[PDB]
Amino acid sequence: VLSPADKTNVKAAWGKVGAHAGEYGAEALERMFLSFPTTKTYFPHFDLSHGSAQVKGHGKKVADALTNAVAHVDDMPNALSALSDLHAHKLRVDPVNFKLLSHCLLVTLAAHLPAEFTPAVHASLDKFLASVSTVLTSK
Amino acid sequence: VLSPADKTNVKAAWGKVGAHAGEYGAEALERMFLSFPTTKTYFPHFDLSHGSAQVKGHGKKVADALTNAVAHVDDMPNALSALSDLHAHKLRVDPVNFKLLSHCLLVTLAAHLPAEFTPAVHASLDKFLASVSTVLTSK
Amino acid sequence: VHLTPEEKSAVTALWGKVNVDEVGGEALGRLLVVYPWTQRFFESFGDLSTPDAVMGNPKVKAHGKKVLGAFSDGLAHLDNLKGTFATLSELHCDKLHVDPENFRLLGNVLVCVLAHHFGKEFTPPVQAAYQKVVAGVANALAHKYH
Amino acid sequence: VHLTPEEKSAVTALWGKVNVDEVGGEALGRLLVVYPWTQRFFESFGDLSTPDAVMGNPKVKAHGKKVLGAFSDGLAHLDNLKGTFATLSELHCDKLHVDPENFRLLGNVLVCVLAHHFGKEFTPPVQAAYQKVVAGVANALAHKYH
Ligand code: HEM
Ligand code: HEM
Ligand code: HEM
Ligand code: HEM
Repeated sequence: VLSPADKTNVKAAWGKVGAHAGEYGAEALERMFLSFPTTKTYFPHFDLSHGSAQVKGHGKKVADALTNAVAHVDDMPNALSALSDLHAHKLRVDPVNFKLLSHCLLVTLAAHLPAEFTPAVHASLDKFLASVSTVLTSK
Repeated sequence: VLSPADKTNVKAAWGKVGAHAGEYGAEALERMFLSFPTTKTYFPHFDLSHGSAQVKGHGKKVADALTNAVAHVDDMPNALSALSDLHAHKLRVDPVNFKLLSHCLLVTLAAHLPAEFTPAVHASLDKFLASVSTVLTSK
Repeated sequence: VHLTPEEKSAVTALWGKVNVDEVGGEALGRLLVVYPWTQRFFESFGDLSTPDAVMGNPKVKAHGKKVLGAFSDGLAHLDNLKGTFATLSELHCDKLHVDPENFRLLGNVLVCVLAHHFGKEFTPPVQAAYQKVVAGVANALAHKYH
Repeated sequence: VHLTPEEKSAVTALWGKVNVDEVGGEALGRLLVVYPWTQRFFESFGDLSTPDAVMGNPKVKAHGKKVLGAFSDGLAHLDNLKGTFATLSELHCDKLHVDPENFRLLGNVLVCVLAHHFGKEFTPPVQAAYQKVVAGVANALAHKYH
């Protein structure tokens, strides 16, 4: 489970992201599409080029999901229930790909929050994204 | 989560393993040690040769853990709490290795229960062992 | 992928007894049932809504035949799996974009099918040899990612 | 592991700016802190009980210097990683029995350290080039398993 220190760390790192949440989610998706091209196939109706309004809009959706998970960290299976259905049933997302996006979210936070991305907060964020990934693959 | 059908399938497959549970756990461990030699390093104080009394005794321990999980399938985190602490904190078991032993447990069941190991029951067993592995890696 | 002669012996002797019209379809079907995200690559096969629908689907059996033939091809060329699987690697990696973790999964599912079909004869040493084989195949199929 | 010249360019230019006395130690420490099962292989290093204790451990810094040196080695022989890493593969696979998934993890942790240290400069294209690199290194270090 996420410890009290993990929940504190995650909350604090997210607090520093501020209104950049949407932009950082877009950047994480771009990092994943470029670094792990196999993931691109899940978005054939997207233009994945840099500056894509569709990647921008989706990055905000993703960030908002993660923020809802942070806000309901003690109740994530419930909070993310509908997204778990979507990702397993309709989209059939390979579980490997949650590891790839989680890593790209970490890289994005590290590139943008030098003071906050300490080894401890990096550990807490990895456990948080792993927890989100476990829920999203639960169905 | 495990569906009602998954719970039924796992229950029934376990029912047919019967008093061979301890033996099958020992065989799964042997299959793992031979197939995935990296796992051997977790048991330096064990003789891992065929017919080892120590592999036999540990297979029963493992089978009893899985039977407790089957019996408390709706409460696995609590039922397996003490074992989750043991595996993450003291033993520091690499999470990859739970995948390897789960596979070997499936192979052992398939080799012994030809009538019960249908594609559906195979799917349910894989989900059950994945759920056990998630708990055992949760700390 | 170095099999000892004892490993080679264990592998080839069991393989001669495999029903090559059926086992590849059994493995592909189980892959689709156990790991349902793989159904994303096989939407053209039609009804996959239930395990029975999957295992009795004629497209599944027919395509599984070709899959097993590639395993059979690899078993003949253990010393050059890279070469044997180059064409399939381009297909699966550059064209299909299948994550290579799923090559490992199919190999493990094949191993479960062999265990199911051969029982006690699928001894732990025989398994350990087959694990070297399905690892070698997955690695060669993934070479266009490496 | 074929990098395009633009990929090679992005990789080499950033790497020249890397503090080679520090970055390998940052990466190894984070590995031990983020993936604590890896501490199994480093019990001789002493106090690993807290993140501060790990990051400040002199043996962590010292050993990470050698690890980074091997990465630097691989960056020089990108088109022959298997040969460069043969001895380390023997060590990590035959002697240490480290599961190769942890080679992937250390490579991803290194990438996180580079992002942390270079910020904006660690662009998504630069990352994608580094991912090809750390993937190639892990695959070469795992060759003794393949
Ligand atoms: C951190 C983990 C993830 C989160 C929080 C997340 C979040 C979301 C959300 C909130 C939506 C709904 C968008 C909407 O309603 O308009 C969505 C849709 C979607 N997700 Fe994810 N996701 C995650 C992981 C992934 C991964 C790893 C993949 C594939 C590689 C993926 C592929 C998709 C696709 C294809 C859609 C449908 C997009 C569309 O058609 O507009 N997701 N995701
Ligand atoms: C299906 C998943 C697993 C189950 C149900 C399980 C169960 C158990 C149980 C019940 C014990 C306690 C034995 C006792 O009290 O004497 C134990 C100990 C242990 N487990 Fe597991 N385990 C699992 C996975 C693993 C894996 C994957 C590894 C390593 C590859 C591992 C390594 C160990 C070790 C080294 C011990 C201590 C053995 C000793 O020193 O006597 N376990 N496990
Ligand atoms: C060891 C693993 C695998 C082997 C040996 C294998 C073998 C084959 C073979 C022999 C073909 C026929 C190619 C032809 O028509 O010439 C094929 C096609 C195909 N494979 Fe696999 N395969 C493997 C894994 C996978 C996995 C895991 C997936 C997806 C989850 C996948 C998706 C496909 C698809 C979609 C096709 C049809 C491609 C087309 O006709 O355009 N393969 N594979
Ligand atoms: C990309 C991945 C890795 C690289 C490039 C790397 C590099 C190195 C290097 C250069 C050495 C020094 C060998 C010598 O003294 O000649 C070493 C030693 C060692 N590595 Fe790694 N390493 C990697 C991954 C890992 C991982 C993931 C683990 C465990 C979690 C590990 C465990 C060890 C241990 C225990 C030693 C000391 C061996 C001894 O002195 O006997 N390595 N590694």
